[PDB]
Amino acid sequence: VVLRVVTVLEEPFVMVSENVLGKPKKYQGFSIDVLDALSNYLGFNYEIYVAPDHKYGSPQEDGTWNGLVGELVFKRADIGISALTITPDRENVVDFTTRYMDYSVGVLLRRAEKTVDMFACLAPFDLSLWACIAGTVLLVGLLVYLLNWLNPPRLQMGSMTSTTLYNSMWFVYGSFVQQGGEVPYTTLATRMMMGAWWLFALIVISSYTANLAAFLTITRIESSIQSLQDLSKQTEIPYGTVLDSAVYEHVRMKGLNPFERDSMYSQMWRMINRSNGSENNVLESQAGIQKVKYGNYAFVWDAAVLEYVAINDPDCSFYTIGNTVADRGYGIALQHGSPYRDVFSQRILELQQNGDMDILKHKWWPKNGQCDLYSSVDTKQKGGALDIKSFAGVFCILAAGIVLSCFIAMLETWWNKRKGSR
Amino acid sequence: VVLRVVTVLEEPFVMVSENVLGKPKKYQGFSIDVLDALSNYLGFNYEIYVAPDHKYGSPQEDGTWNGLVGELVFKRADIGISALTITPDRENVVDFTTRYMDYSVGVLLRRAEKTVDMFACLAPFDLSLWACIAGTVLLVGLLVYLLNWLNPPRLQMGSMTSTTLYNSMWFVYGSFVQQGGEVPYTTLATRMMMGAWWLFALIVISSYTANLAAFLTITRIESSIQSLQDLSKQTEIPYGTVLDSAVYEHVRMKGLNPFERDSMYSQMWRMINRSNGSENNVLESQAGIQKVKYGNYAFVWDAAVLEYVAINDPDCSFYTIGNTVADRGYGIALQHGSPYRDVFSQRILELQQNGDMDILKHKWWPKNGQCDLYSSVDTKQKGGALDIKSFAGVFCILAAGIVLSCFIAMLETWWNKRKGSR
Amino acid sequence: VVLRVVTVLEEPFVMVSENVLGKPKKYQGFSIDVLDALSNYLGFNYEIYVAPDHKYGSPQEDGTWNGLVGELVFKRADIGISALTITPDRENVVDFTTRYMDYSVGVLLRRAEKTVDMFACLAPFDLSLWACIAGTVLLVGLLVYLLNWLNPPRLQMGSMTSTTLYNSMWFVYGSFVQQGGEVPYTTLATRMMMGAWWLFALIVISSYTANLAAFLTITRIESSIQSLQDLSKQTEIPYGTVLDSAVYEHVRMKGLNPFERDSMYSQMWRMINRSNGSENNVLESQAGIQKVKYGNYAFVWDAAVLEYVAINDPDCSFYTIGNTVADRGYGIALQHGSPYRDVFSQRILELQQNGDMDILKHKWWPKNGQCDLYSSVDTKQKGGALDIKSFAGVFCILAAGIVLSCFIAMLETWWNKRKGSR
Amino acid sequence: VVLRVVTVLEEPFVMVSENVLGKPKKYQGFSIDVLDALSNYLGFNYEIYVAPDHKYGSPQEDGTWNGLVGELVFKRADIGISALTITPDRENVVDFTTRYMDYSVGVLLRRAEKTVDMFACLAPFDLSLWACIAGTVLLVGLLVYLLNWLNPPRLQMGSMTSTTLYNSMWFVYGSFVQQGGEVPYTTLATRMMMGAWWLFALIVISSYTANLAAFLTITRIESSIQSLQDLSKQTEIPYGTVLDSAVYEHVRMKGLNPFERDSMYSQMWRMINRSNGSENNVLESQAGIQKVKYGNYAFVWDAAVLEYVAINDPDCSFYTIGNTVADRGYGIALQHGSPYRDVFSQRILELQQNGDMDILKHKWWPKNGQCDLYSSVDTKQKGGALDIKSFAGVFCILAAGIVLSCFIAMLETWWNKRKGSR
Repeated sequence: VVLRVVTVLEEPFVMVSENVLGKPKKYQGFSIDVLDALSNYLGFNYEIYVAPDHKYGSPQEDGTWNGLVGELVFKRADIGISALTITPDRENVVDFTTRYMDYSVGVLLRRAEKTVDMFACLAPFDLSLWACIAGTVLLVGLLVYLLNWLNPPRLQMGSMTSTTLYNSMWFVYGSFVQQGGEVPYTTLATRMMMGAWWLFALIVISSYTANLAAFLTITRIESSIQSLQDLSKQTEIPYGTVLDSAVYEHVRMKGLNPFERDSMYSQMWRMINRSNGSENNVLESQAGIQKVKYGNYAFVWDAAVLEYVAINDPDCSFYTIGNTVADRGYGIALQHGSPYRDVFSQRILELQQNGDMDILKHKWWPKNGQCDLYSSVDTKQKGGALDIKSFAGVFCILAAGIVLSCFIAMLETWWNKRKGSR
Repeated sequence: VVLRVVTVLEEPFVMVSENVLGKPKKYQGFSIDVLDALSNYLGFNYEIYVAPDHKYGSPQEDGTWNGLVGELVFKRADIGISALTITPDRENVVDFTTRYMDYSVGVLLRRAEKTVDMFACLAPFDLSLWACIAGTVLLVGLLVYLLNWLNPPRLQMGSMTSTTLYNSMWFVYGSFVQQGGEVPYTTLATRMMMGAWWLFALIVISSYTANLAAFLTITRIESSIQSLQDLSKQTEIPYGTVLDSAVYEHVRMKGLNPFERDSMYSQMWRMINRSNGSENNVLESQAGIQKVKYGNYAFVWDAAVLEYVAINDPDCSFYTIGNTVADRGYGIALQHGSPYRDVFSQRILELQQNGDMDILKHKWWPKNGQCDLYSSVDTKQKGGALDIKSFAGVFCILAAGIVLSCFIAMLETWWNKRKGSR
Repeated sequence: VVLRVVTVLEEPFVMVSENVLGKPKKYQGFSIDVLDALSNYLGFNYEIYVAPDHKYGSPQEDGTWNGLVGELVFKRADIGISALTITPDRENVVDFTTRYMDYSVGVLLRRAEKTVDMFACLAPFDLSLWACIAGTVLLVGLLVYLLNWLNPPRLQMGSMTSTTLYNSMWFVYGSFVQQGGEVPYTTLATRMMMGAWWLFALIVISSYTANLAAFLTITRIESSIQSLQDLSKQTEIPYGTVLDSAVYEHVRMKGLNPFERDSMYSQMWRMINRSNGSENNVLESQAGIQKVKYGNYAFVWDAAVLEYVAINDPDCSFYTIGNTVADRGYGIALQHGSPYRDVFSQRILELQQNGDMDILKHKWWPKNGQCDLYSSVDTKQKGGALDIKSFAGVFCILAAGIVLSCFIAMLETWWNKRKGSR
Repeated sequence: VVLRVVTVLEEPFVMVSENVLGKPKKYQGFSIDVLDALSNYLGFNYEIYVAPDHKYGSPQEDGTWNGLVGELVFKRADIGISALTITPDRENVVDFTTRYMDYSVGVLLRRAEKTVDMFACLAPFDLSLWACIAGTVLLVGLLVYLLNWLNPPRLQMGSMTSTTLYNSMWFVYGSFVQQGGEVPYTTLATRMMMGAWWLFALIVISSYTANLAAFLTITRIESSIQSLQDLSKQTEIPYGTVLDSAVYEHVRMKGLNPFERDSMYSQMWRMINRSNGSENNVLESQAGIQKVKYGNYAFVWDAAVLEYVAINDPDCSFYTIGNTVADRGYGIALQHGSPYRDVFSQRILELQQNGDMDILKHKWWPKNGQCDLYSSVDTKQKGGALDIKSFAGVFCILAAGIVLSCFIAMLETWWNKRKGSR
């Protein structure tokens, strides 16, 4: 048996890899691997040639088709295999096998260095717990003050050991922060209160040290943006696609429908459509990829392609997010009424369900390698010292207290100049 | 136009909707909704009947086929629709439409919460060790007074600075909790004693801070069960499936793969195969589900079914997880060479392209479900701060000390109402 | 082509798979997989039977051979394949192929090394570092005392605040353990001294807390005892082998040579030979394995067999050591002058260099599984809480200080008979 | 008896040792010692000549064998012995003996300076952050006095009832380092500022303890370069091999064969094959060794050769690592059908199992080498305690304060011997 195959060049599905007299002598790629795995079982010989316009094709105004589909409609080639997308407008004129790989829409994003968070000091306790602690300090100072009046100590006559609220609360704060000398309160009530206060304070400060020790070990390669929803919700990074591409038309026709209400699609179209699409789109996939590599941009394209580029960019400078996608799958096209639809399909099924196809897929999309596709940090950082940019928040907390001491010292003489009441 | 449809009664896909004289008269389901969405465009009415042996079908030893597949091979019906998974042995005897819904092996699990322990401050030391420490405090506080009996310093006569029976405890406590200030001991025996007590206290406090920090830093385990690649690693929960099922055979096939790097399937098989599979497997899906409900068990089945179970459980007690087990999907099957195959595939694709298949799917797997189906907060716990409700034990220890020292009014305010006077 | 194969039953190399009509008609195993990999490429048919005495054989007193080698010498079978070990006295009568897998002598042990230890909290600093710290404390107290002689401050004559050597040393210690009151040193020199001492003290106590936290965090992971030599250095765990086995003779022959560059084999033999071998050894491999499983014992045997037992023990209660061994290997024996020697050796080399043999090897010796084969510890830890057994050392340090306070209170009764006065 | 021997020079297997009339009279090396250990038993003498093209090369495109093999194929010599490695290309045309030594792909590396670093306590904070903290102390100590100048307490002026210029620093420092006693300030602004300072102090000290603990716990993991898996998983040190070598071909085969389900060899190939392999690779083994010795490079070759280099390197500058490798080994090769194959194989096995081969091998790879060649990291325990040599920085920080205060005490002896008063 002899078969003539039409293809379109696209990495990593179909590439030329040897040339003689300027003509392609060898093809390779995942779709070529599928074709060869079919040939080695069914025994057919194949001759591959490249479609002249390098387009998949569209229904012409006369009802014909151009491109690879055209080459099938005119029956100039027997079988067409490439990064086709199974769609019913195409199947209306040519047959398709069962899909051998699921299609998906992905985005390519440049990696970035870890941000310097400003308030690493506040992290160990939830931002409401500090309000609970400050309120507990105040309430314990009030409880100490009422305690000293419900049951009073016995004291030196006229001594300031009859501690006013101000002096009573000072001991509660100072003892909380592990400062100050002997607590002057001798009575069993006040001691029994202060010793449990000391136990609370020491447990709080241990827990602070212990949980700061945990952010200083968790902080690793985990931080990333990992969904289309997030990309559609943020606005700092512009995103787009190739103009008039099937991806463009897909995202458009998803987003324009007002009865579809997953707003991610409409937010994507609302970004893409700006200035007739000229704001965020590019003429070519390579231009988009380079714009991502050397600018603030993200490129929306075939997830399989972008994952292949991210795996085979030697810098690991890109990262990418994956998505579960239906309605589309790569497959093999045939002339309408061709019998091999009922010959290839069962072998494609055997390959998928035996797991044999997983070898051919791994051969081009390796499960592990140099580049961790779903992680985006300065991965060289095992750990580090605390920088001035980092610990800034605590110098701010101090400078705020300093400001409040300057305010009070300045104000106390607007008090002192009240009425002459020295 | 009239077409004869064979079906198999199966959860969501095909279920009864009307009964007369105790017998079913009509059917409903997601597959029924797809069949009607086709019929209302193509205009054909249909007959439906349940296959006489109530199973999808299998090849006989004579090479014929039983079940609904048998009913298609013998041309007893025009069209077959059910949860009929596409497989190559079936495509060798019947023709399949393009797959309209994706297959997936999933698991049903009972919830167990991510909430922090009520008393997480107790964790660093065993409840018996806290008792030993408290007793050691009380011992040192008694010993210090028996030591001070033999060895009085040449104190000033009648000075309040004398080592009273009472303050001896208060110094040993306030020193242990790192707050005591100066200790008025000058003889060698008791400077020795307090110095060794300060060493013991500092070592205890450091070990508390350290093993709280380690108990916090151990936090990774919240991520331990979120996919089959993770469920295949744990061993606390045994998992299994229905015996003689296509799911069991699939687990067997992928587990016996000589070269698959995804050892997940091998670790599944290493548990499922125990005692010829009789240890962990069940004969009924409802038996599996309710064994998970009433005991420590995990049921492995079609994720499409298990998500419906998780949605419709009136207690919302379950959650479910399902990996990207692709390369299979549900399809409508037809007799060899039936011309409706291409027109059906055409319209099924047009339905998926429009998103009409998403709208239909939402009728049976509502995305905005009545209750949570997947999470008990996300991985955020593997990166969270110390919330109020995690610390609450320490506020109870403080509240207990407050309430005790307030109840010291019921000792001392009553008593000093009766000791003569205030 | 038809060839007659003799084998000997041994797991997992050669095993029966069904007692068809009560006879061992069907066979399975690693060497059966090798035999099939040969047969499928070379096309020869084969027949298998089991040697009558289930022994490999020995050179008889008449110069004949019994066992499988006998069955080759008598030309009763064409091929001998088993867990047979290539040796030159065997090669003296039958030819061997290239060895397809390297032999090894290994040891099987139950999991051991309970994680309970008493000086756990003393470990963060090296044993000499505590001597350095206590020396630095003493030297700093001496340097403070000599510093205070060069110039005195504006003291108060005869006041209790005066700083002799004894008070100076006490201030230095109490300020180190963070229990000191106000330091009375006003002079710029002695202030600068105490302030640098305070900075040293904070850095010591922080480093202690940090390294104790690290040791608690990382302990229990690494395990210990993973070498045959060091397992032969100790004697608390008895070890042995099957009497008169090839392992026994091998260890004897190694150990009895005093000119060997390592005494370790003599240290093995001087254990194995005890009570004429009856002290340790066992009659059967299964009896050895059970004696290990239910007693304090270790069994020395074919490492691949012990590894297969450890892998297939459902409890995974054993662990084993993958000792590097040479000079021996498993191979295929043949009648002298058989032409298949070259054909088999050629195909074995092809299978080895291609890596195809590793597919057959991993099928029986899985490189990964639900448990680690080399981890040896009885972990016993899930909560990580500290207990009375572990923290014992610090109560001992306190009890030693208590003892010395008691002895000093007693001692201030012996001088005190004789002081002149108190 | 005489047999002609042919060899290829390769250290340390075969080298020249004497020359007469410009022709090689004697040879030396481990393979020469094996050849002599055979000859002295079998009694045959030999003449050794070097093969004219000095390579093991694969056969010509016409199927004739060049190289050391060709001299056997054409029966030009009787025995071939060299670093010739048994491979399936060769036993098809010549007869191999059992391999007398195992083959192994190894790597040569240069060991580190063992990091004599005193910064172990400087690590938690950046070297500029310590300057910022010191400046912040000096500011707070100056501000406290410029605050106290505005508003004093209602107490006697000109005495310690008002804040002194000097003690302000001593309170701010001693409160920062927790040894502060009781701060004497009682006005609102100064209790406010000291309270904020105590909060800043606690936050700083806790962050120091935490990030020391994180630096210690991120250390005591990441020092693991001890195997080809570790060296291939890392990407910080580049590695390469000699082109046109069986080592490169082996890395190519294991890297491209998809059934090698271990990532190690794939990531080896992905490093070595940079820039068409022209980037990392070399044309000479000496060039590799020198590139390791004088640059950041690792050289992949025969572990026997690299370990011989590591042993003989007079500087002890190298270290070496080698994988547990099989499927190849060095062997003695003979003319096809030569009868001596059996007698040689027998005697080689006798030498191996007697341990005579260990004694011979020790002549060229001595165990008691002049250098430590087997680890890139310390042999300390799995946890690692803090030590004198790591803490030495803090004892230097203390020594600086000692020396400074000892100097100040000797300046003071001018001031009061020069005023005549304190």
